[PDB]
Amino acid sequence: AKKMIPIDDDKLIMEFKDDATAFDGTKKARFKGKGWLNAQLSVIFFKLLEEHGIKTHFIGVAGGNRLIVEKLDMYPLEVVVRNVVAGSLKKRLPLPEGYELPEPIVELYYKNDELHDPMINYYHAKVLGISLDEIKKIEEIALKVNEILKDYLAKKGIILVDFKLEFGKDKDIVLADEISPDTCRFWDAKTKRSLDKDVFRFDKGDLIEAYKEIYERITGEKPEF
Amino acid sequence: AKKMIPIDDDKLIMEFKDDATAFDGTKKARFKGKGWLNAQLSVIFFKLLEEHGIKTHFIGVAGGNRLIVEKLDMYPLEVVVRNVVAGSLKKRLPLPEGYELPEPIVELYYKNDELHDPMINYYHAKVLGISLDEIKKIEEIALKVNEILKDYLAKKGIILVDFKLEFGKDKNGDIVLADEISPDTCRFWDAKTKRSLDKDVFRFDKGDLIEAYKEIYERITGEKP
Amino acid sequence: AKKMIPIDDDKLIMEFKDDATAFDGTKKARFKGKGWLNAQLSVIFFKLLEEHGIKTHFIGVAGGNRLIVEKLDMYPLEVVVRNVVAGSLKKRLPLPEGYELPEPIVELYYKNDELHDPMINYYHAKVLGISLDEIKKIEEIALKVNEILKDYLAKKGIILVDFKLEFGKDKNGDIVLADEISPDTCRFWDAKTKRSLDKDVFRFDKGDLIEAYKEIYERITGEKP
Amino acid sequence: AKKMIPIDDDKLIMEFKDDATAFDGTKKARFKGKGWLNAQLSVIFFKLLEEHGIKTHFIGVAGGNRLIVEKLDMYPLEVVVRNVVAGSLKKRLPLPEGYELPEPIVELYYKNDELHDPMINYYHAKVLGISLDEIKKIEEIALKVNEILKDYLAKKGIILVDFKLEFGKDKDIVLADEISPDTCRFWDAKTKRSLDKDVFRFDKGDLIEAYKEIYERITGEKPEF
Amino acid sequence: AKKMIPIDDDKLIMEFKDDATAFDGTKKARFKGKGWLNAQLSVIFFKLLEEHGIKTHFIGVAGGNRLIVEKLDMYPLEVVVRNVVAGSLKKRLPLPEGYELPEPIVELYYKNDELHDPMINYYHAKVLGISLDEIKKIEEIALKVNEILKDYLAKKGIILVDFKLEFGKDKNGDIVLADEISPDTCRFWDAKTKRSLDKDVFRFDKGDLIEAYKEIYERITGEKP
Amino acid sequence: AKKMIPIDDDKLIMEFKDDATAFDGTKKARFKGKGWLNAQLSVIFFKLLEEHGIKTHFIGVAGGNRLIVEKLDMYPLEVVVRNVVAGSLKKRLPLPEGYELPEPIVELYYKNDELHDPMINYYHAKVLGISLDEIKKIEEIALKVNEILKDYLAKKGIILVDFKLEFGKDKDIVLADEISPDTCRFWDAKTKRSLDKDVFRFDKGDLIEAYKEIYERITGEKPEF
Repeated sequence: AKKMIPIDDDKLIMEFKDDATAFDGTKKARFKGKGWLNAQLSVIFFKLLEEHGIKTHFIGVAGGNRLIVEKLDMYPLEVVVRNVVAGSLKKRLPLPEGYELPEPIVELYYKNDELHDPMINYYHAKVLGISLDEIKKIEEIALKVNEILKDYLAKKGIILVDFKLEFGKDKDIVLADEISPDTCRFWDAKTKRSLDKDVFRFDKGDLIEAYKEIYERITGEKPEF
Repeated sequence: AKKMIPIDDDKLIMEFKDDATAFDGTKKARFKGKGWLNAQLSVIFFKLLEEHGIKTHFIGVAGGNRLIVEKLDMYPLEVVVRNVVAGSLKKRLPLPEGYELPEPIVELYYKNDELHDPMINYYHAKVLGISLDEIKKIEEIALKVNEILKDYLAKKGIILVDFKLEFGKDKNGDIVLADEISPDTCRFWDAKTKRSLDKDVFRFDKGDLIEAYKEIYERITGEKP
Repeated sequence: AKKMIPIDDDKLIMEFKDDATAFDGTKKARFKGKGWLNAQLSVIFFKLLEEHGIKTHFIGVAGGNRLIVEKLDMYPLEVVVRNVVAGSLKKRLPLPEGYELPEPIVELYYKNDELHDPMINYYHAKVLGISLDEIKKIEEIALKVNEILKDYLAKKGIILVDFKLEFGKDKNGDIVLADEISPDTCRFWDAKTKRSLDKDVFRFDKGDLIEAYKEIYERITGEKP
Repeated sequence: AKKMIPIDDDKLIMEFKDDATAFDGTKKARFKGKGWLNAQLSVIFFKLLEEHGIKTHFIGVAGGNRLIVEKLDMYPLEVVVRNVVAGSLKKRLPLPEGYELPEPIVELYYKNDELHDPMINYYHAKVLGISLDEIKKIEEIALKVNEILKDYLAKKGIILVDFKLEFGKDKDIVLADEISPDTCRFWDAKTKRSLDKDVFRFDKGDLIEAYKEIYERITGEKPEF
Repeated sequence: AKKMIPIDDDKLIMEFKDDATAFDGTKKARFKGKGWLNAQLSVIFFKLLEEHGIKTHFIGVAGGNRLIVEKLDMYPLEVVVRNVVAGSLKKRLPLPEGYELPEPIVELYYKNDELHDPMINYYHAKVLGISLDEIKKIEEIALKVNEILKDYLAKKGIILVDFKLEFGKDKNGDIVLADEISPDTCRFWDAKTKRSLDKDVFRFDKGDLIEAYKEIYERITGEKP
Repeated sequence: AKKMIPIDDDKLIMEFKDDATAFDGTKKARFKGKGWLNAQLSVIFFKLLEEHGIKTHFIGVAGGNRLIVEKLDMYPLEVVVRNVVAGSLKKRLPLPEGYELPEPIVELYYKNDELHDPMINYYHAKVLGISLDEIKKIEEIALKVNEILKDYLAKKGIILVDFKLEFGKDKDIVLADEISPDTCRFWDAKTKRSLDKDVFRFDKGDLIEAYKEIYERITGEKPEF
């Protein structure tokens, strides 16, 4: 759903596609507009966070579905922040779906398609080369990012249930990858319906529909091109 | 394989049985002698650790397969310490079986038969009620225990690959090591051959269980049971 | 605007009045309903915070304008938390009115009518008897309280610009939030218009006080008093 | 009373004048010798501190009233250390003039003529770009400097009541500006009369008189040229 | 030179004698007045420190050469604080006699006549039962005491070169300064001449002991005994 | 027993000799093979530690008795780690020879032939220019190194009683000098006889004999050339 195209040593282009993928490829479809929407929600989000002094890889926009992003020495981590009990958190804690966590939970995953992204802790993280200090900073950034996204979305009747972040090191630790309904769980505050990729993962409705809603609610206008 | 029989408010009897169980009960057998051997290896281990000022629940022996143990407010934790890459750690790190970790790894499992003992971090731990301070103390005790057991077994040509501890709180608020310490709950490999001298022998039918446990016992005490 | 009536050693009555005071008494008026509204917004706030395990002095309600509150060893502090640049923070930082702070600011005031509540730091705090540990805890509680109030009001289109807390010590030695939490002690702005819905309306004659406080109440409870 | 004349990228000349200024310019005079005395007490002080491994901007002397000083990236801070209750500390704490503080007090001021140097804390300091770590180091240096100046002056019957410091960053945090009866409060130990700029601020005697005394008591000789 | 006479469980009498001892008893003499002077300088010092909230064992005076002191669980420590290079510190650092240390040095000695008071570190300290926390507190008290004694003596032209403290635990668990504080246990030099006004005068026959101690007393109290 | 021959700015040759020295030169002999054995046990040890990510000065082997070693800014420290009570530790603690320490002890010595390597603490260490942070890292490395050497030697029936380390700073803190029976105390686990330089220091047997034993027990082959 994303392709990374190198420019030079400092920067590259991140290209958002219309291809949507679930369950390791076994489920696939294409949604006209998804790429544009995802790139654009990413820009909105990265700029919002950068307003609060969050350092992000975002440099500029290169057309509707392409971002220009600074080049990074990437951590082999997928970091998940959770405000509301959903998905695999059910398999880990005795709490029903939708339960509001008293504090956000940070989970670390070793980014590794083959091991199917296994959860690790600080000891595994060290083995993979990430120091305790880096870890602590990564978690602190994530929770700072969690607070800004959650408060921002909540004012617009959107629940940030959870989301995934990636990070890398500039030549300082830097937030990377994307921030889109591909990588977050959003629920309508009133209804609790998904407005994210879960709609496609579990055929609970129209995907392009739900993503346009996010876009509409944030910008206050329908999606163009 | 263990039955807890209450006595009063301060203490209880832990009774080691000959029934052996794997894979949630779908694999079962009985090994004459296993109970006695497990109780006795536990006494040896608890007393050795208590020599180094490790607080344990062990009070005394009540016949060959029963231990008298102090009654605790138990942590809903299974704590795993790992010196050598084996088992599920292969699913978590890109490392072959038998690889010697540069430092020991500590993992936390939410003790819950239903969720099949899922792995948790400090954030999940708090949700379940365990403060960061208790966690830190639990991990430090576990690593202290890991060092005493590992050094001791290695002098006798035994590798402490990994092992599982449980803990509870006594009525001063002190954190206390509990459950058992036996070839049911540790991974021991012969140093020369790398064969298992633990429950793995029963789990995977790689030989005679009673045989491997007698070996542990023989190598430790120096006496053939 | 508040009168403290002692009951016994553990508890007292806090009574909210209709008398409103500004600029050390040189400006005064009476607003029919103000007392009832302030008592009631305080109950709402204390109970909301107590839902998140914030320890407060609130025990129960004793009629429309009286609260039953637990008796404390009070800190000679007024603690101010700030999300948005307003008031005297303009005199302290080169920032326009309405500027959104990237993080909340905590200020400490020595509670003393004579010195007209001067600002102090940790060093002054110690001189007055408050240890560095207590200070740290006070600021952490205040920031926790700031986050719960801010998120809650913002869902209802209300900006928590700033607010003042007081604290005291109960008879376990636990630090306890006290005084009141009302449009007398917070700065609330309508999110869309930025008008004041607090005492600033009375301080600077920018409208109808009873009107703005009823608004807070209406938006929160959803019921017109 | 000081003029900064640039040389190059690494260094500059600090020139001490005879012009004395109080209350933002509204009070002014000229004192023949003041510039010379101030430069010379600065040298004495900077060299004394540099004896104890305090890093200072002082490089050399360039004539009687000119110092050669290393160029710095300056903190927008005026940092005040206080041993004895005097001046505006009276407006902040319920203590009489002359009271000996049980510990020195450090106060931070935002250096800003327009806001008339307002007091800030660690949160304001961050907003202005100064990290908590820098702050902590700045305070630690100040208190180290406070101890050396206080002990040194006390042996010569002089009380270091308080004083102001400025700091900057070399290309390490470095003590800067000046250290003179313009920037410290000195009291005669026996009499409690001022031997500093307070003499000029409040017309309590002859300024050039009091400064010569400091010089005389320190060096053990009258002032030349 | 001191005899401890038990009274009861809370308190005892410390009695200062005229017998003076050096080099493990191989050098001995008697100085009429020494006991009285040592008891009295100790009272002065303990009361001065107790003015700054230093907890000491001093309860009251019981005649000219006896002190009433609170009974303690004593640390097997002699703790030495050093401002100026003298004695055995010459054997440890490449520094001439009289060199002024940039910071005070704290040394720990295992109090044991047999091993002739060997120097230990934190690791030896633990072996002997003293936790790292107690050690840290002991050193912080010692450095606080060092600063109060040093400043006080220096105003009177006396250099606190070094001195030895002992400590014990009272029955709240609070750490308490004990033994004595006298020219037997400190090194004092006249500021101008650098001659000794302490036991060094007796140790090395460099003058009249009773003479130097009377000097300390005279300079402090201002009264000739 | 070692000669340092410079190559260039990054590296040098460490040459192991057959000359053995004790008691500052007053005792000397030559042992054919000692140099070879010492170089070779050093290589074994440095490579073993470097397997665990311990940074060492070892670069390569240059013939049987010469090591190629990276050039360092050396700490003026001899750091001693002790597992078992022996030598001068007897003069510092009331414990018999051979007593197993409950935790390893780290001692610091100022490397200085003239002062005959005196013990220092953290305060002396600072005076000599070593910061508290460096010290803490040096001790942590030493204890990590202590654990790897001790466990490794214990499996082969050898007790690591104590040993000395030196460290320096690359252009990171780096383990340096040598690791040989010249710089460690080894005891046979069964007999408690020395297998180190103590054999030569106190004429308790054949030196070349004991060192060959270490070599034999480690490699599993007799010594060649």
